[PDB]
Amino acid sequence: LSPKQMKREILGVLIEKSMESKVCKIYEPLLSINLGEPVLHLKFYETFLAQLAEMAIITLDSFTINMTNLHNCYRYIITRFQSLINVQIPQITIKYSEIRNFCKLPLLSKKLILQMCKHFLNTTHIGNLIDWWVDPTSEERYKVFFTYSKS
Amino acid sequence: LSPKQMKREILGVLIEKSMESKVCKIYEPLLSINLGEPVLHLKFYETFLAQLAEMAIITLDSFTINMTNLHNCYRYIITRFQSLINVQIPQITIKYSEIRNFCKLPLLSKKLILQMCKHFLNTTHIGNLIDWWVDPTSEERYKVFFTYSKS
Amino acid sequence: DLKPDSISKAITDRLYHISDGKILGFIPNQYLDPESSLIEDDFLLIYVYTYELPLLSAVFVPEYNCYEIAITNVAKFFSKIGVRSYPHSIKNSLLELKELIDNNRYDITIYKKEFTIGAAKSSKWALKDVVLRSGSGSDSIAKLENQLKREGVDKIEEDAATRPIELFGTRNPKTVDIIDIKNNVQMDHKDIKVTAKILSIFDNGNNVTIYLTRSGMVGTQCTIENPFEELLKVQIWGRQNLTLFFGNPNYSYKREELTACIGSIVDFTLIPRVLRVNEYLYIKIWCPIYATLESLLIHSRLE
Amino acid sequence: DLKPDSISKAITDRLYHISDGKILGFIPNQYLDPESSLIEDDFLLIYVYTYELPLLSAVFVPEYNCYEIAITNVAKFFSKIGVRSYPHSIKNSLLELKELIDNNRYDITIYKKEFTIGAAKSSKWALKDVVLRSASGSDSIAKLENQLKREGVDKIEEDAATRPIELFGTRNPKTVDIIDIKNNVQMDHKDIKVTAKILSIFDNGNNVTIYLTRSTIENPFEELLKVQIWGRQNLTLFFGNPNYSYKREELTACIGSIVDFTLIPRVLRVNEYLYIKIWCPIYATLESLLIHSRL
Repeated sequence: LSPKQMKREILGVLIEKSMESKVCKIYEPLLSINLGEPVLHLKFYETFLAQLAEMAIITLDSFTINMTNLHNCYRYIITRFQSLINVQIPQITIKYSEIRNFCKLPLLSKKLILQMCKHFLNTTHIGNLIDWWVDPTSEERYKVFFTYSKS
Repeated sequence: LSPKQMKREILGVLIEKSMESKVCKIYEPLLSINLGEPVLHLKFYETFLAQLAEMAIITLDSFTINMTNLHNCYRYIITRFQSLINVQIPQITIKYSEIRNFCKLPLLSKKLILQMCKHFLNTTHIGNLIDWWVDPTSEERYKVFFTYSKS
Repeated sequence: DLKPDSISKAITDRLYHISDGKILGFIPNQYLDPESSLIEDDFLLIYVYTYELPLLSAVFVPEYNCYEIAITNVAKFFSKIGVRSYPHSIKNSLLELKELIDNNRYDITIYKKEFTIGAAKSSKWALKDVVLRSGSGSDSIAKLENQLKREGVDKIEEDAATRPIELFGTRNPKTVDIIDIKNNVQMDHKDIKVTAKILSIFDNGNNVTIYLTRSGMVGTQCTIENPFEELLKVQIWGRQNLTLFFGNPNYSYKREELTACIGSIVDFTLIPRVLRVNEYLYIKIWCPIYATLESLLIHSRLE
Repeated sequence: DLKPDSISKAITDRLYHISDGKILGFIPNQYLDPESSLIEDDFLLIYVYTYELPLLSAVFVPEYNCYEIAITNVAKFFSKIGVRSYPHSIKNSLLELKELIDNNRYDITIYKKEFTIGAAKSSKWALKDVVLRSASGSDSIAKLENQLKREGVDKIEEDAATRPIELFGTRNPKTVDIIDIKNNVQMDHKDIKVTAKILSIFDNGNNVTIYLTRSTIENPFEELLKVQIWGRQNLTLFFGNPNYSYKREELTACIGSIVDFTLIPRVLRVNEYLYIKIWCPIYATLESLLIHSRL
């Protein structure tokens, strides 16, 4: 349970939540990890929420997380990548600016965009996708390679 | 007729138009002055409109004058001052920020707020108002005195 | 100049004079308390308009275009103003009060009255005397409510305080100070963020009130010199909202849990709501979105 | 990579290959120009989708998720793609063109063709050759219009270009760059502004076109914006008379002046169930441009 795999676990929980509703309680994601307390620990959890809020993918009360920007960012990733899967395109080169400009979230980092795409590629059930690979090629571009079971 | 009078003339036309309609063609106000084709002093007119738009009391097109803010601002001036006239109050002190905050117009200047109020006091038909005086006491406040024919 | 926001400039133990006032309404009443909630002393509030003041709409704002005034003895006020069924019939007495304030204007006497919220001391208007008064010329308030009586109150009732609370969906709302909220005077319909320190938090039975103050002040042992500029009252009304706030349909809690979040600094998100004070007249209030006692209490023991 | 927005990186006299392309539609057509409007060279445009590109809805956006490609010789294009009624019958030619692009896919060869807009020189994609390719997997475009045949086109026609132009009513609309407009890619519904120099304005019979620049134009994607007016009421309001009358050099008189426009998005039908997004100026009149032009 390393620090950066805790961040993967939270970010994916927030993503799944953001398709159901645009809001959730601040600690509900921490609650769904620990059953599915030390003050030093959940400081780290709130330091991560602050870093995501610094990029405007979420905003924050003392009570709730607003995942509106996450919802519309992930909806574009669904739209974009489900389109490629149904045609069964072998590979695509993608500019990071494409996702920032479509969602108007220009402070989104490379790392965060790759994690959201990776999460979808692990999540989706529709299509014949069965393997994939992501290449962080450049400052402006990344590649995604697709593999399918049928033709 | 003069530098200041053309500005007062234009500002007054805009104020009466903005009760009638929240939108009008850029040269309707200029045409309602003159006849009521070749000119060449349009630069002064356009220059004046642009200065008002710096403060966003109007917003400007090459084809259209949007007077929504002017309407919402003069409407509050009617509500505020007509009330003071109804009860025949002798004087009031008004912070410029009150009009700014209400209409969401931080860039409104002293000069325009006073000009707009003076338009209402010269125009109103409701009440026994017959004279008035505006003291620009401070940068934050201005005082307005009212004089009535009857009590 | 006596104004609804001028209690900071009022001297203690001096009587101030309201000429030709319209008593817009009062709290509690039939609309906010079905069944006759026993009207205790100090806990009856009236809302008074004077025609010097700006008329925006049937939604009025205390400390802007109307006076929030406390009644310190219900039976004296009712006797003084013309109510004849008190206290044998609590609800038939409010019927007579609605009649009197709907058809008459009054000359009112009020004073600055000191009261404590938690550990701070602040001021509020309190009614001393009321005197009957009666003139020709049309009533701007009655004109307003005759218009409302024709077109309906459905758009204002969408902002009733008992409706379930949820975000309007404002794209990236800006954090704002307490001064700016109190100057927010219209029914904007948008989410407003504010960081503030909790002064106190009362359970008034059918509603919870959270008193908020500027976050950078020493503890709570002091005096609030300008309650209009310095003190924000955020409210919660309705089964749905109170059940959600406490976590219980029974509004169950333990006494020391409310006073435990005193002093904590909270990031609230607020929306404008509305409290009905007469047949066609209302007052603006503020409510916190998805605020819960549990999350306050958790948030407190970390800080 | 060859992309619909990459012409500024393209070299002259160099052929570029679009493998496995879907010709979405073309302008003019039976939906925008009833009657056999005689099609001239360079004034036939086609719109081409490749399946690598985003697929948002039935409204495609040139330079984003489709290529806008000029036809330099209609007769060769119709001959090579399989049209058989040209130039005898314009109507049946386009009907035959519709059946061929609806059913087949093509390898397409394009090149960066230099062309003038008034005095300025710019670039545009031009078609060189088209080659039918063998049929097969599924077709997202075909799936899209199958859904479109069930559901409501009515909502899209709410943004048809001929629908009379009104201000949406956005509070204090924001001035925006041409780049930002080109990245404005869904159908937003809000008033946005732009300040730009008029390169040229063309009367095209049933529409008026206004070429705008903020800057030879090296990057037409970033620096060129085409803006159009369609419809009886919209055009009547632009000219100030219902006959679309004007003097020759009144359109010329507007070249070179910086003009502030307020735009809203509208939609142009390029096939029975497919559209492209366009921009239209709000309450524009030749009058005010002309009066402003003298300043």
